[PDB]
Amino acid sequence: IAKVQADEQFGIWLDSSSPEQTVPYLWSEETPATPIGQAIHRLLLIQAFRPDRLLAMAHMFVSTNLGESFMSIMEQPLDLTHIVGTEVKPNTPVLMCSVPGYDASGHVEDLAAEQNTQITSIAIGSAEGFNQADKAINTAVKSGRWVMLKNVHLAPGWLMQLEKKLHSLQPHACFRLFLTMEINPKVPVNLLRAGRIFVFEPPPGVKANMLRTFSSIPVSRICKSPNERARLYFLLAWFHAIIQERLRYAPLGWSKKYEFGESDLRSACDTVDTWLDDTAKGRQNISPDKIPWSALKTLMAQSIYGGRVDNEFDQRLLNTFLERLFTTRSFDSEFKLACKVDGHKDIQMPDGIRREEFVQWVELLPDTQTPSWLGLPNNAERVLLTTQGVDMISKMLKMQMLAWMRTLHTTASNWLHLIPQTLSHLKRTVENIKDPLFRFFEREVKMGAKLLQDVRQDLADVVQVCEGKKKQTNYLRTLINELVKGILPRSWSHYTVPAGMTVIQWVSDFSERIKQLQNISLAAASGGAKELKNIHVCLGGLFVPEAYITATRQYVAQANSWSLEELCLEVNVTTSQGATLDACSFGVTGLKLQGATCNNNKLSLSNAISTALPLTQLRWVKQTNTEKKASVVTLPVYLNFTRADLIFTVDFEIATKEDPRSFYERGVAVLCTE
Amino acid sequence: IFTGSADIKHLLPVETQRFQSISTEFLALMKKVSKSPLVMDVLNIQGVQRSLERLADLLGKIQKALGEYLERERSSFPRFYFVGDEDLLEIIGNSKNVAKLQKHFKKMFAGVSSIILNEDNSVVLGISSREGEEVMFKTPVSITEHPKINEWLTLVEKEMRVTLAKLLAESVTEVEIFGKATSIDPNTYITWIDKYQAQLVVLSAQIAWSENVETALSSMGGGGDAAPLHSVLSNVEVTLNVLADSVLMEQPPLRRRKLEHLITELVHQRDVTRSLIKSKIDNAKSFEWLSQMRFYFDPKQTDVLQQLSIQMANAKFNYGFEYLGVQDKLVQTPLTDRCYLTMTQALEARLGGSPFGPAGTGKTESVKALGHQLGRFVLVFNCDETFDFQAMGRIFVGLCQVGAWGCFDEFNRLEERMLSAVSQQVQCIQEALREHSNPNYDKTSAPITCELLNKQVKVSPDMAIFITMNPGSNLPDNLKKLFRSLAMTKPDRQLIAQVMLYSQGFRTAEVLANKIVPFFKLCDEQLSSQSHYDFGLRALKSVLVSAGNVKRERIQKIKREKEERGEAVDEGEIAENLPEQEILIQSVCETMVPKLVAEDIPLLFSLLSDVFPGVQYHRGEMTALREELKKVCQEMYLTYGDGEEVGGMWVEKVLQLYQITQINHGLMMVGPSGSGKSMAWRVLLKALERLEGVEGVAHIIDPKAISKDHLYGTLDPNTREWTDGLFTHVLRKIIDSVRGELQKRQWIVFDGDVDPEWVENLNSVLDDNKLLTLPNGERLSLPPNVRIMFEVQDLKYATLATVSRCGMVWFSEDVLSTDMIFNNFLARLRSIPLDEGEDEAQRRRKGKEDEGEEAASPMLQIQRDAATIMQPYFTSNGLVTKALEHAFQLEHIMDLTRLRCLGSLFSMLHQACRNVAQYNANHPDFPMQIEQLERYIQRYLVYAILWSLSGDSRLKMRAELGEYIRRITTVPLPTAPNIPIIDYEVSISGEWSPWQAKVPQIEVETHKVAAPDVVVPTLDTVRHEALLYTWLAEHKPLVLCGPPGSGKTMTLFSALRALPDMEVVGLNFSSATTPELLLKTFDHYCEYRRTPNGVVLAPVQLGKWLVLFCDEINLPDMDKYGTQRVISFIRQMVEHGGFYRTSDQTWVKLERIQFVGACNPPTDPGRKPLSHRFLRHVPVVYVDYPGPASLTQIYGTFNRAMLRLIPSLRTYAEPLTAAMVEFYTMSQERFTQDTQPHYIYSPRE
Ligand SMILES: Nc1ncnc2c1ncn2[C@@H]1O[C@H](COP(=O)(O)OP(=O)(O)OP(=O)(O)O)[C@@H](O)[C@H]1O
Ligand SMILES: Nc1ncnc2c1ncn2[C@@H]1O[C@H](COP(=O)(O)OP(=O)(O)O)[C@@H](O)[C@H]1O
Ligand SMILES: Nc1ncnc2c1ncn2[C@@H]1O[C@H](COP(=O)(O)OP(=O)(O)O)[C@@H](O)[C@H]1O
Ligand SMILES: [Mg+2]
Ligand SMILES: [Mg+2]
Repeated sequence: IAKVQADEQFGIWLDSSSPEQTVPYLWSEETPATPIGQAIHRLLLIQAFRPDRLLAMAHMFVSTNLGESFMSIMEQPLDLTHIVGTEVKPNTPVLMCSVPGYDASGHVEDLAAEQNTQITSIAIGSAEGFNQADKAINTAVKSGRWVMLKNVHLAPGWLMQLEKKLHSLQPHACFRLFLTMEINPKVPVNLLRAGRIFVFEPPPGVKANMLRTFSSIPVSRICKSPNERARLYFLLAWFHAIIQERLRYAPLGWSKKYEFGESDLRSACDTVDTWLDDTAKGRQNISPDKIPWSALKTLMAQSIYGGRVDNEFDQRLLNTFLERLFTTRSFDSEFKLACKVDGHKDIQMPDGIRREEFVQWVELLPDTQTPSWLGLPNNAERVLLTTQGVDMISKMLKMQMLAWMRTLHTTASNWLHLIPQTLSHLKRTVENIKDPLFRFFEREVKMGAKLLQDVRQDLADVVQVCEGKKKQTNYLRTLINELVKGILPRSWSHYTVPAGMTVIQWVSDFSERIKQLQNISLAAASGGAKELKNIHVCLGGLFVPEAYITATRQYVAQANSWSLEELCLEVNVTTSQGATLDACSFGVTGLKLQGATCNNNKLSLSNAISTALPLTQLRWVKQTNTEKKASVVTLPVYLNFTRADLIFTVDFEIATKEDPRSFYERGVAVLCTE
Repeated sequence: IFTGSADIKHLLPVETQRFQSISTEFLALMKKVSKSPLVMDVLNIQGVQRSLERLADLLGKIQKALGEYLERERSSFPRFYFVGDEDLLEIIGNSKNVAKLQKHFKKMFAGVSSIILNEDNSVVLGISSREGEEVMFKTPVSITEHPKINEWLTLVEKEMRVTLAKLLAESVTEVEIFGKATSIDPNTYITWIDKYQAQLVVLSAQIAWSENVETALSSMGGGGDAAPLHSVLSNVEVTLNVLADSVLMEQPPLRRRKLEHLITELVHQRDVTRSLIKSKIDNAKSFEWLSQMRFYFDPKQTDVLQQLSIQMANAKFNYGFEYLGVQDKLVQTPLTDRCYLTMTQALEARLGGSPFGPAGTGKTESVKALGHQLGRFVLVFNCDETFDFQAMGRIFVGLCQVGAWGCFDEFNRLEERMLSAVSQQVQCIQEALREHSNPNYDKTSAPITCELLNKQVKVSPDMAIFITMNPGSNLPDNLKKLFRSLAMTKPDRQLIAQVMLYSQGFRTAEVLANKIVPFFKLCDEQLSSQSHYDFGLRALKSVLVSAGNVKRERIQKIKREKEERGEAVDEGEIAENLPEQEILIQSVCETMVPKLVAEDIPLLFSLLSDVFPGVQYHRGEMTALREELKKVCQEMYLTYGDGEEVGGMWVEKVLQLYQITQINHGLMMVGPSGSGKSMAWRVLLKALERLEGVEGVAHIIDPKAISKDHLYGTLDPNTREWTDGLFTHVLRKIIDSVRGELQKRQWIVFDGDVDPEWVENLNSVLDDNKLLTLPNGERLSLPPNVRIMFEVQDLKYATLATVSRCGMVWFSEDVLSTDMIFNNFLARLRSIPLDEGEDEAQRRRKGKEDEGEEAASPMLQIQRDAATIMQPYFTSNGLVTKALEHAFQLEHIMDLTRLRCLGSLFSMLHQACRNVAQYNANHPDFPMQIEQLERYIQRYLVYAILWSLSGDSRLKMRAELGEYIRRITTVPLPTAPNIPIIDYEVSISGEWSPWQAKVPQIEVETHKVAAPDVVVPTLDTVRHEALLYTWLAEHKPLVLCGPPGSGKTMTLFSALRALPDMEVVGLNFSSATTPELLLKTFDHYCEYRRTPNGVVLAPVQLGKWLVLFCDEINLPDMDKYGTQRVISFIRQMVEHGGFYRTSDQTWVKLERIQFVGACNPPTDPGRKPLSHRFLRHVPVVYVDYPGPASLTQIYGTFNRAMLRLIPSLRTYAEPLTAAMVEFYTMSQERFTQDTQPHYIYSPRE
């Protein structure tokens, strides 16, 4: 901490693109540390300072320990020849697992072609398929023939029988079995244990995605008249690549990882073919105006791709892509597929009108893809990298788990000391019962106190059993296993929490929530009912924040005698500390803005990870039939950073000249908690 | 098979003769074996084995031949694949008895439920639907010229399609001249609507609108003016105005549903036309128009099936012309527009549709609506536990052959193996369907076949399969590449309600919908979570329909009131001067208030006044039924109140129950224990009997006291004989009406918890079908007067299927105030004598007023005096109420209920009055006067409150309740400084007397010093013997609980043996205990005497009563849904005073039977806590360990008896006993059960 203030050149390293390459010396030690010690110390420094570059520091730490070229052989493409001809027993099935949506049979086909060894390929999933597979295997055992069995993941039982058969065989040296498949938990463990597993992931990259798409589509199908079909297919392939790559950066890109696969690609291609044939009537060329852009946009937004989209905002984002790409302006020579790649360069549409020119253009894409290609902000890569670093640390920690009574006892004692003791229930008064805010806060404090007593009793009993003074009941053993292994107990899950959340984070947030509830209860006791309206409550702290929004609406409707269905929410962000609250305004704290900054209640795009709103004020005003302005954008307010729970949709106004389409594409949203 | 049909022999002449020959030989062998039934004689029969192998071979062959014939019949008319083997046999065999086919038409067809036959049943004149709607055939089919079921049934189907096509053609002809007009006459429009079928009217409106829009766009493409679309929209507006004016009036239900369908369709048509006008669509080929469902009608086509084409986007279909009857039109919300677009796109590419989303969004409903819009037979497969797997391959074969759609309800809830099998079948079928899409495939000859049931089945191009999913999981891996998925995340409830209210005549439908939808959201959120709370879209639809009905009833009421006087009536004028919000709020409250718990009613009203401001609910009173309820409550000693008055909530609950009986045929009372459910429905039944003049009979049928087989009946696996179960026997007895049972109101109350085992067969009964199916095959139709009722405690183990199928009234425990229970006790004491047995019991029924019989017995006079004395203590702010409220704060070994304490207190006050009677009978010269009676009654009241409220607790907490009583009471108490008031007793004299005066220091002899039949009297012993005598003189199922070895069974035996009239039958219970044990005890120690009133179970020993000691009530194990079966049996047989037999199925009334039992604390391992419904009747006594002083006294007596043998050592009797007691206490406070489970140290040690 002292060295942080004493270094003036810290900013140039902290904001550097690759800080992990040159980590300045910031540790105090008695003797000059060895290079491995320097590597581990710099790894800790990067983890604390720039967690996004944790993977990059990790690679050099591995290079320092195990040699630079330790990870080099992974980067090179897999060589089937030596691995199949040698170091694989003929009775060991080669399990070619692949991520769903990507095949791996072509690699083996090329291997067999190069090795000039004849091979048969068999589909799996039908009875005659099983019979043909058995016959081909039996023929191959006595003839040294290679056998493919495609999509064996569909029949786990037949997989168990096939593994049992392969155990009791006398295979010929030239014989080899190739089981291509997809990642699926239904497959037997015995087959995986007795085979040389190979994982074939699709190579990331928009360019790689469009090369895969263009190779999948036959050249004859694209070459069909009119020649506008080639450009339509290129637009469709670009759109598919954009959404498939955007799936990776989740939940910023897509609110959840949808299954945008090859089936949607084929359906979209069929739709384009049918509608272009209908409109063209066989003419060699058609004007871009005459192309049914509206039909393609509607079908690709509602049925082909939007069928799997459930969230409304994801549907809006898909609509933005489809309206930006599929338009008559796309055939112009200066059409920009992506804007603001690095702030200056913009990707332009190739001028060619033939499939070969489109393939030549896509092969010429620079191998410097950034999230700005997808419309995402440039810091999305940093978020993904830091998420991967956290996951990698968690993975190694689970690895290192393979005596504990004292550790569990002291952890539980610290937790009990940290967690507050009691919650006082709100007193029911005949005057207070009519207040909707009082009713909501009463429900909150009652259920929170129930949870608090439950958790405290469980923790105290855990402390006692860790002292060897109480018996272990079934609930107790289950809870002890959950706490030891780190999984959040199912009993302490009466309110929504982010998925994959460790117990310690849950305890911290639980203590924060009970502190907030203690403050609310004290204020309610002191003021009765007036103070509950003028309290600044964090929407993240509340267990059911949508119930809080409903309570605010009910209170505004009752106080002003307006009907509840004639109220709309207006959001004003005030930076002043302790700003005055109107009779129909409620303070909100803790709201975090993602991908934008709000100044004078007016959004502006920013590259920061997140921006904290000082004091959000929710006002309920009478509904007005005035049309929404063109500079007004609707932002979701997700409960947590997973963007899996929607609570309410606020409205905000755009600053200067900023396109709301960019706001939709950048994933701008409000989070109750960070 | 060959005896249950008459035509079966004709169809299979070789087979029937073959079986007949087999049957003759088999009957000969049966007679031969009957002559010599001995096994050795059986094995010595000459060549029996060869003939038997021949019989087995031949029987298998004919069974196979029969299967082959059934398969041929199914393949020759595809729709038989939808109906089972036995029903197939019934249809094929009852050719002459055509009237027996009417009950299977609802499975083969969609809306066809019957066939209109000729006078002699030889010509099928037409088709009748489920609603009574009929279609008349253009060319009726003749059974005479086509005797085979196959041919004439196929001709029925074909010519039904033909007549529907012709009807639609002429309907379009009429609706064209309807459309080309600026003003339509309502009379001719209503004539057109009535004269044609609902489906056909809807299709005609759709065709007319589509052709008008097409012509308008075609003219616009050449002209460039928007006038034609404006004209079309104006015509639609005029038609909607006419329809609203018509639906505001009074219409028959069929015409009313047709009007509703037409309004729902024309609203969507108007919305589409407005969108087209706003978008400025000029050419007819624009996708802004092509995206909508368009209908093209060409009567010039020779084939009727190809006459009509339905096209939207790229996909184009042909109307299947399946006759659907009066289905439920869907609103066509934009979410359903997305559904239609996605599903038609999927079918155009030959992919099945798989909508997914949360329940209630309208997935399967939207799929069914899409199928009905194309006129395709659509089946919905409920994927719940009511899953018919074995016949589903046949169903898929039928779908392939006939061209009917098939939709699953929730495909994920299938078990893994069923899921995999159905997935494989669906994958094969979908691959066969996709094979239709190959451009290179020849269309002239397209024999597309699919592998199903190990055979090739032709797959019709028109058939499709939909798999409805629900995340939280996803489609199976093999079906992921063949199905187009759609997200049904949220229906647009606002437009749902707006359109449906506009169809009900509500002028201000938009505001009402925008209010009602968020109100239902608030009801779902704010209100406490309950299992029976239904706030989905279906409940909203039902509420809106009820609101429309209420508005029409108000309009009719106003019209009749005006016609009674001398003013004219205008329907529009009345409708305009009518508050719609009040009608809607009344409908919502009537539908939803009874289902709510007590605390949620103020929440409902707060939310409802918030959303609907300034409007109020006026309760609809029923003055006649109100007076009848008051009279009946007065008759049987109940407290009656109106509105806010005491008892008003209970009467409101009874009125709600009456409304539910009027509306629904099945209903539930889901109030907690001791809430007044039984009394509520009893008083309602008797009030209805006294008002309507129809005698009411109730059949309380406990569902868990007997097994499911004993309840529904079981069929013999060998002889195929059918035995009627209890419920089935009751229903059959009502249906037969040998004694005019159809003229009487039958209420089948179950009075037991509901779990998804014995309610599975009741699901068909609770449906709208009102039919009961049996394993034998008989179908029992529920009579209109039969009302299935459930009187349960909670709904913790009840499926949503049975809850949603029946109305419900929630009887919150706040309904039964303690004041009315006190009033009931006081009235019963003041009227019903206790010394009476069989006499003075029916005479109460004989006496409407009981005039002249006031001083019938001195018992009545003394209990009236006693009640007058104790009246100032049973008021609202009385001693007993405050004591009960305080004791609720106190903790008890068993969970505490108000009515348990109140019943115990009432029983001991009854014993007090009986003691007064005994003293009066023993003192004829000086009877007890008012002053002494008052002293004794007050003292015994304090004693009884103390022993009833704290009788379940331990010692120092009993003293706590005693000191509470002392500081709250005014009656004088014992003046001793430091003694518990529970230690004191009340003698016949007013003053108290310590229990120690009745604890003699007896001297046991040398022998039997530790014999089991030795009870040294102690304080606890004498108190408990007195309490046992008090609670056995009332003949209650008394229960004693305490730590093992405390002395429960011993003190019970000692108290019971003092009465030489009861013999104890010790019964030891455990986890394997069943009511069968009680049945064996009954048929061993008792007999079923056939009293003319009814079958009576009485002990063999006349004059002596029977007590059944149940040693461990708790040990009988809770089922997987709780509620121990033997406990429920005991509850039924102590509350209703009888039980139902398992052989005769008749009511058996007990006589001279008691059910005194013992227990252990529920905190001990393996002690299942008792249900409140059983604990309510039974008093509970805490028999704790004797403690130091009692142990010293008893075992000092025992040691003196010991050392009397050795005269020298008798001087050490008391030191030795003191040593024993101290060592025992130290051991007991040292080895706690926490260290080891076997460290219990009872006085048995
Ligand atoms: N309206 C009333 N006025 C006075 N006393 C009443 C009233 N309703 C019920 N009681 C008394 O309270 C008792 C409880 O009512 P009831 O027997 O109908 O309850 P229940 O709901 O069937 O009970 P459980 O669910 O525990 O089996 C009645 O037996 C009667 O003594
Ligand atoms: N668009 C709609 N118009 C009218 N009613 C609807 C609509 N969507 C759903 N509903 C109602 O909601 C209920 C949903 O039931 P159902 O569709 O059978 O189950 P699920 O919604 O789980 O598929 C239906 O009873 C239906 O009446
Ligand atoms: N006041 C008493 N008079 C006589 N025996 C007593 C007394 N108090 C306790 N006991 C002894 O305590 C024992 C009680 O055991 P018991 O009631 O049979 O246990 P459980 O109720 O579990 O069957 C008896 O064996 C009896 O000898
Ligand atoms: Mg459903
Ligand atoms: Mg009852």
